Amino acid sequence: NCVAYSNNSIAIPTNFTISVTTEILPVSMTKTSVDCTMYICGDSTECSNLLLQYGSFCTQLNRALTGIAVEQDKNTQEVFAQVKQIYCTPPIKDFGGFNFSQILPDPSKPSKRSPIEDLLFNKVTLADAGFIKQYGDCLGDIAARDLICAQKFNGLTVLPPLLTDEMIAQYTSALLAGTITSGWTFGAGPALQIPFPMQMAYRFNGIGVTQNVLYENQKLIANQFNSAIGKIQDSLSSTPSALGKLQDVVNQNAEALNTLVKQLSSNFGAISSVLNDILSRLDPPEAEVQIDRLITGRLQSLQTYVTQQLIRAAEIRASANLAATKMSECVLGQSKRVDFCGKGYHLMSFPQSAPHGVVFLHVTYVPAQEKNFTTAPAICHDGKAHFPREGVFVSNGTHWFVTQRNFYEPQIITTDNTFVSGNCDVVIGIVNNTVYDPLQPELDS
Amino acid sequence: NCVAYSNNSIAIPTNFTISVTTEILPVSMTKTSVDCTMYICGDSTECSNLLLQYGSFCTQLNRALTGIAVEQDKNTQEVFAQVKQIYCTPPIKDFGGFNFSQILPDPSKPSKRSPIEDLLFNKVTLADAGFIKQYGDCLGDIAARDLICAQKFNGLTVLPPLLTDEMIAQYTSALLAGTITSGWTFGAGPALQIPFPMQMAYRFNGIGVTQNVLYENQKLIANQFNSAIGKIQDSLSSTPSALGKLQDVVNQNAEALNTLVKQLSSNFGAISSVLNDILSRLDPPEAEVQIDRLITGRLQSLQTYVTQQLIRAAEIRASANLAATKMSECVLGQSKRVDFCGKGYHLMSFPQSAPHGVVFLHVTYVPAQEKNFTTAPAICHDGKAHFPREGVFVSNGTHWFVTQRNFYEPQIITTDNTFVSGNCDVVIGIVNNTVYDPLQPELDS
Amino acid sequence: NCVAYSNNSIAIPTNFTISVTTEILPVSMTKTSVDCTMYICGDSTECSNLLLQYGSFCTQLNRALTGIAVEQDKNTQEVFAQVKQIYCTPPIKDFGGFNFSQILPDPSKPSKRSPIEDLLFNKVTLADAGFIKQYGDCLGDIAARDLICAQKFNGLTVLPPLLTDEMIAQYTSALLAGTITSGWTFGAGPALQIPFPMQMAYRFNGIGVTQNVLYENQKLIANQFNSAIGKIQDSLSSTPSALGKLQDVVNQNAEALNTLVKQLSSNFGAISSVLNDILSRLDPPEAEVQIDRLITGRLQSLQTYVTQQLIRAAEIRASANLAATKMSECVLGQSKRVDFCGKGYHLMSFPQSAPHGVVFLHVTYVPAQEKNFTTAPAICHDGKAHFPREGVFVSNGTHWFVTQRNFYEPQIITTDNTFVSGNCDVVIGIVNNTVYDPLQPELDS
Amino acid sequence: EIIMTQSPATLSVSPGGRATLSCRASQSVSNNLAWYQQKPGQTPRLLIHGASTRATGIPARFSGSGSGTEFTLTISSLQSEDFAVYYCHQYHNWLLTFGGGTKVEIK
Amino acid sequence: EIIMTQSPATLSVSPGGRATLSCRASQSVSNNLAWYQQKPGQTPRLLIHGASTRATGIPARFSGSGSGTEFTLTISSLQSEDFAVYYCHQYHNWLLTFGGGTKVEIK
Amino acid sequence: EIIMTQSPATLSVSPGGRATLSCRASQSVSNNLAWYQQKPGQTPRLLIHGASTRATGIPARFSGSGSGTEFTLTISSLQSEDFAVYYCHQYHNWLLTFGGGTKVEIK
Amino acid sequence: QVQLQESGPGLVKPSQTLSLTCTVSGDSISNSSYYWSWIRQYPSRRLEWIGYIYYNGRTYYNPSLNSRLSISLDTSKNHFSLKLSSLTAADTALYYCARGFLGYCAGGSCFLNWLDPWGQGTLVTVSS
Amino acid sequence: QVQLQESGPGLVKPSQTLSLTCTVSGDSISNSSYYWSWIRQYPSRRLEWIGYIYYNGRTYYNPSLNSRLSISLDTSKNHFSLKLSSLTAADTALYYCARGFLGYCAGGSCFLNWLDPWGQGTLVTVSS
Amino acid sequence: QVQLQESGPGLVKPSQTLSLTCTVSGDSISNSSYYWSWIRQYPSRRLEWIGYIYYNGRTYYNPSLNSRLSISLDTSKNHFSLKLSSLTAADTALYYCARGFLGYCAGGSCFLNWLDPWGQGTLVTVSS
Repeated sequence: NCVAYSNNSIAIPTNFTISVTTEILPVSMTKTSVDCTMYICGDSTECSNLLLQYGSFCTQLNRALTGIAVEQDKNTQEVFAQVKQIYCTPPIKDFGGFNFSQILPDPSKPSKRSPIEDLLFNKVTLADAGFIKQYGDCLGDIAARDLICAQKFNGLTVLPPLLTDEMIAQYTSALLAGTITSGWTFGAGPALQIPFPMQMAYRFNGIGVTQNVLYENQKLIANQFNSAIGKIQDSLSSTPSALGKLQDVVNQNAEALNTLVKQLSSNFGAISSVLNDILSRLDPPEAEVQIDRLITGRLQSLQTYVTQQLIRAAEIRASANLAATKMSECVLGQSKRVDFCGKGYHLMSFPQSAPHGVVFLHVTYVPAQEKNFTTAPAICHDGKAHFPREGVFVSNGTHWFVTQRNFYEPQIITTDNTFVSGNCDVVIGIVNNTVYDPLQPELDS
Repeated sequence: NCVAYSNNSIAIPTNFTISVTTEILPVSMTKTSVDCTMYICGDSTECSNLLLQYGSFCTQLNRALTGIAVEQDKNTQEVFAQVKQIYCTPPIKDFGGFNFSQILPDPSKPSKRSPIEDLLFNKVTLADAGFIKQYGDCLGDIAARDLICAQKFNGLTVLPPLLTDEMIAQYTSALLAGTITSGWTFGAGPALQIPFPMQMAYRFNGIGVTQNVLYENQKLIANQFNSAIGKIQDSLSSTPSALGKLQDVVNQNAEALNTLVKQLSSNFGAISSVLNDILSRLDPPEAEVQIDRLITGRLQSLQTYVTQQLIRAAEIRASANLAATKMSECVLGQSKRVDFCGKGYHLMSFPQSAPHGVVFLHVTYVPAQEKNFTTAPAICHDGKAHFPREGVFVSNGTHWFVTQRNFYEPQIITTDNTFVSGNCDVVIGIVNNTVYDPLQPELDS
Repeated sequence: NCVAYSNNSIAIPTNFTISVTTEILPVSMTKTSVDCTMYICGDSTECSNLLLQYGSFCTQLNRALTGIAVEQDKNTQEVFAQVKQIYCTPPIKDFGGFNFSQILPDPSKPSKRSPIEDLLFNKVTLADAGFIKQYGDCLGDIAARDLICAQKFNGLTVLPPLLTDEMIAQYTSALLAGTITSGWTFGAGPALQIPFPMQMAYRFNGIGVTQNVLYENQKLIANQFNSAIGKIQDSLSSTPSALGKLQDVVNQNAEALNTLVKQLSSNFGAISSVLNDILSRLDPPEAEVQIDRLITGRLQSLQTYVTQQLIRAAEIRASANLAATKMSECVLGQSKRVDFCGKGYHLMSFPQSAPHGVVFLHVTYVPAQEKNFTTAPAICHDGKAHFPREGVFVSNGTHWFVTQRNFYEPQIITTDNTFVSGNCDVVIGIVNNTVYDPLQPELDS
Repeated sequence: EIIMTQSPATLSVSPGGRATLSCRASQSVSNNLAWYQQKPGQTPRLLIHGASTRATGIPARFSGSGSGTEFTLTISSLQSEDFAVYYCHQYHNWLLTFGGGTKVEIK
Repeated sequence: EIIMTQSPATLSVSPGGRATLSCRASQSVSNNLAWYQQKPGQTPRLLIHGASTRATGIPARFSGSGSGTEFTLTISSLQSEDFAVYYCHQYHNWLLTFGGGTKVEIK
Repeated sequence: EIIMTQSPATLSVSPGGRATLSCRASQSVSNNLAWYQQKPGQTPRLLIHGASTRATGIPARFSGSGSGTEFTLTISSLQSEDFAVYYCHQYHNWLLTFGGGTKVEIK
Repeated sequence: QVQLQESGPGLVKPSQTLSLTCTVSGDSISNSSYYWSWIRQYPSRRLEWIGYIYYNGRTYYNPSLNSRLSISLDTSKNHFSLKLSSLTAADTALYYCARGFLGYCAGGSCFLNWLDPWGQGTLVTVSS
Repeated sequence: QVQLQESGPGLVKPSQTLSLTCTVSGDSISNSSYYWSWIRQYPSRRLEWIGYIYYNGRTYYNPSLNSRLSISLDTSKNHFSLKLSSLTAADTALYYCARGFLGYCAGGSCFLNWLDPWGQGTLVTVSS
Repeated sequence: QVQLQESGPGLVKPSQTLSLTCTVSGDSISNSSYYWSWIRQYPSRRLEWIGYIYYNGRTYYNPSLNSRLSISLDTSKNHFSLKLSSLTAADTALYYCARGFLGYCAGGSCFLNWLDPWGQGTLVTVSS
């Protein structure tokens, strides 16, 4: 199905569809940390003294995991904490047909979480009986239990994030309110209010479609906008593979910890995999040799886990830097970058909070219902050559019109919408036609 | 050679050159994998049983290499699989003087590979007698040989990519056909056809040069375009250092494997570097100790290789993300980012397939033949101040003109191309001149 | 403090502030290298022979550190070496009120280093008595001392960069001179000179504010510009936490080396941490076993350091790629990306050299002093609907005006600044008003 | 050392009855226990090894139970020849130690 | 164990002729072979070590060859004193073993 | 071996005076020195161990000093019973060695 | 199966050296699966472990009599021996030699298994 | 060079213990480069390896006679000894003591090199 | 504290074997903190170290007499012994047995500390 090319026909779209495309990016990962000594030497002084001969290996590993855990707070701050003031949407939804109830918070819900973030939090689930959950039981929501709770799980510990899921949802609500009430202006300055139909009209004028297109099709565009967001909920529910990037992060971290703990069951060439038996069954001199084999194996296991987390944390940081760029350029502005903020011409985007991630709903303009018209580069009228100021010359078969590129709005060829340069003998493909002059009928009286 | 600065002279280019600049980015690397047990323990059950005491080290390493190998298919898909439909160029090249035969596929060639990709594939060569090539001999293009062929090369194996070089070339042909036949429109919607001179005219109007500039210099611009692409072939042939980024990837991977295999010759503190001698020459009890020294050394060698590949794979992934962004923004659109899609003002780009990489040919507009004219910020005519709508006021020595910024097209200063704001006593540097009024000659009759 | 939303009121800023925001990005790190054999085996042949049994571990580590050190020269070249010709600013500062003396080089200083880079170099200090400084003493600025000086510091060596701080400062001076004397044009072509007020006027016209705004407020804008740069010096001096990203790089590298050297004091399960005692106190056969324990521990320490540097070097490379993108798009052009080149609408940026980093001073336009006006999407005059060509219809209470979006400049609603499409019965929110026609008063004579 | 205490120093059981013998360790000996039978003037015969794995050729009436610290040997059908001294023994630690022995008298 | 078989149990060679002796291993002994000469009633004298490295003071007429499994000792000029029993011997494995010996008779 | 040289082979000190004894090593013995006193016909008595750590029960008048190669034993108040042979001894290397001994005569 | 037979002087003077020998038939003392131990029984039914020797010659002794005791094995004759010095009247007991099973071994150390069988036992009296 | 000289009883009753001694002159048995071995030769020209001992005292024996044999060395007198018990009529042979060269050693194990030289050889007869 | 007492033949013929025994009381020779050494003193006041044995039986000898010497310990009787063969007239000296302290130990090797105390010393004369 190739596109037929000819040197004098142009296909111009006579219609459009507004569409919404969902984008999901990870932002952070669970702030887990692992104590070197409690992992290698479980409540054991003989193992601790032998480990001291290895120098800074424990303290180096603790610094590495602590650094990763602090990067996670930075990632979340860089993405969501962009909004400086907590703006709020008006209680009345007289936006001119545009229904944002699917993305705005619900007062009826127990949490100020929108009906799309409700599906997002109910669809991203961590592993069943995973240490991330199991740690929540011995901790009992009491900070004082951390030392005892960490002792049970071989030194593994999970740290609470500096921004809770409730605070992160609050920031997206401010981002959403600012966008609907002030357009671009809350990202660059004070929040200059503007009616939403006029705001949307300037999104149209940005992609190169005149603003009168919106005001004359305002009801149809609002219906297209509402139906597109309505399809998002069904698309997310009926497809549980849409949150694969967020689950991938959670699964990779869970599989790392599970393997790290199971390494404690390996003998590593010693006489037994349990330190208590080596110390209670064997001669006191004969124990150091067996413990060294365990220490070497367990220290190498921890080093492997730490390096993997370092590489993976860098990968998530790259995704978090991208989410912050998409927040500024897709949500707080209108991007001219073609596939950055969705496919089609970018109109606007809406951030939605997700577990350790963000979801962007990119509203874009897609041309539809193309028709082919004969075209010419210029017009000969009085020996002079006339070029369109904006748009293209098209012919419906007998008459010539000038129309905008991205929508079929034909207009009479006039001195107002054309400019003159050169003469007829230079331009290749020039055509003879009349050019209307608004002053002549006034002088015709 | 400093630029002489004065507060009332502006240099305006009276000419241009169209130029083409080549950009090369790696996208993937050879999908190699290494079996832990076959590398460490060659067909040896005693070594395998001793290795089992180390736990998950083998299976962790296999997951890491398998993950890297799967990222390579993702990289190639993200870059090339952007085109949704396989469009095709017309058989006739009546594009108005523009000769794309150097970048379009050749029916005369045995493969649908363009004459620039012919030079690209014939110039990127992998190592001589390298394992990547040597593996191709024992495999004999038979998938069933993989287990035996991998046994010969110490567990090393190379996996075939999901997109062949032929399929990747087919996607670039669709990208090229869509660009030449529909401009921006195939990237954002349905492929709206447009004549190439008119398409190129809107690339000009994008960088800020009026479209009549192209139609009046269409023959000269087509010659500049053709000559620039012609120079690309000579530049690539006469300079074999232009494909250094792609060779760098291939050389780094080859050097990694060579070092990994030569590690098998090291003793690692054991009695011998060959497992057969340890088992056949030594007492059966006395063999486990020597094998453990070999296992520790060889396991550490594999861990070193795997970590390096993990870091390097991340580096190639960053380059692949950049190539996908350049595909969308340079090829499917026109970038306003200054040095992103080549130096100069970006007109358009053409993707060319390359081994594990992509080559972009960035067509850009470069101002040339500057001339300096006296300039003023405004014009005093009737006590009012006149400012240019578009362009700058310039003086050739006695008369004042208004001309566009990036090309010297002088026009009579008129109410049509100027707007009025304020009066003469406020603006610093304002000059007295006449402003033509098109209505007066009509009333002069 | 929510924004009050109504469907027929628009807030338009009646004023502006020019502001300057400082951005700091690391670009490189100190080119340190570590010899494997001199670190592990200090002038010891018995240790060297035992280390040879481990194969390529030393040469692999040396390649890794050498590769990192070469990336640092590439990083600095990619950022600063963008300017092709060393342009220079005129001796006279008749830029129309704009005072660049804070960012231009000082002939009075002993080095061609600007008064802001003076504060930058005097505020980023490396560790006290750190090996980076200590190496400078035994080297005595003599290249021949490198082998002896490296022997003292356990094989550690620091390599001089290919671009000195003086040459890097020279490149930023060329970038600054080109920007002030030619605007965008030196980045895309030959340096087309342009008066700075006219250049700044086109920065205004880029963000969507008419150029007459600048020429009528040129003195006020120059004062705002000068005061903003003046505040930068006080902000940097009074806040020593502004250079935290550059210190972070220096502190992380210093802490890595310090830990690497202190690892030599660890026993690693041997009889002593000093190789001389093992060889001079113990039986010659009984020494190899103790040296192997030291070799294993010290080799593992070096491997840990090398992997960390590899990961960290990748992190700095990402920051260097961002600094090169910001150089091209913020300094050599005007970005349409909203938060890329500072907050607000980007006007221009100035690069300042910093130790292993770059500082960008982003000049941006910030709307101020908003006022709310009644607005309408269209005007009914003769049954036809009139839409603004550029700007918005506003009402001061009794009369309707058309004004630009980002500045309150009211104008009489006229056929010149409005276009006609459709009729009055379609557009929702349309208002009845008069539309002035410039031709009627001429016919009124 | 792990001191092993056998609770009944002497035990009088009617023929055909049930005899229960207990052994207590000072610290966890895990499953590393054994029970030895010493008929008067003869060598000790291994009855049970591990915690409860009966040795080959031992009647199924001998049953051992326990783990960690408390262990119990039970004789299900006291024949006339089961009159002996029964020792528990731990081989968990090096420096293996024996209990005090229970003399199972028969009425 | 690596059983070592010497093919000709006896070998009759005219004086001044050529004698060829073969030794076969059960499995690869690599280059780890030696050839010993035992004159009647005397101690064995090392002729060849390694596969083929002639020992110091051994006439150049004695030449050994082979690797892995098949090995061959050759005497290039049979003097009157070369009448002896020649043993191959492998030191590849621990538990070193000797061949059956070839008695080189002289006609 | 580390040859240990004691500089004064004989030393004549007035009673109540000061005696200075020197010991020189061939190579660095670090702090690993000891000084032994041997009264005529009796067992050597350890005076100093380490470089200078005086042994328990040794009068404070005995003082040892040095490190590396040069070492010095000094007797601060020569009583009548300090007449003996004093040996330095190094235990730095395996194969411990002794000096030649200084006979401290008393006038 | 294996059989163990003790031999030694039944009456030894105090402050003399006791020498006991346990000849092993049906097995080699160099078999890697065994350790060979000495246990003495008092008239109060109390069993005391004296010490054992591994097949490779590694000896472990009871600290209660560590300074008086040595155990050795002789591969030529397949027997292991006991030498107990500084004899007192408290050493009068019934000395058994027994075969123990070695458990899991790794890195030059072994866990123990049970003793089976015991030798016939020799009675040693320490008196003038 | 080195010289090896065997010594022992030429006639030993069956079920008695054979004791052979090989005194070494010109070298020390503690030299790290050697291992010292025993080989017996039968009238059928068959050579059988009995066992060898390393300079440090590590012994390896032929499994055909592992349970009957022990080899030891004495650094005071520079000789290594053989003790063969449970003698039968099949042990009548010509016993040689030989010096072997040790090969490459690492981690507490060594490869072997050739035997050179052999001792004069002592003839042992096992009969009543 | 510990006491060391030498014992041996005061007059030994040349080319005979010298046997000295040092019985240790107050300590066990198997105590991990000690090594037990032999030192001979000549009439010229020259002290020569002969050799020492660790508590676990590891022996180190002076290379000047390495091929003639052996040192062993017996845990039953708490004494260590010296055997010096190939006696000449130059071996006439005063032989001391001394207790040394072991220093830091790791990986199967130990640093030495000082000798304290010395035995009474036995005088050995090598003459016909």
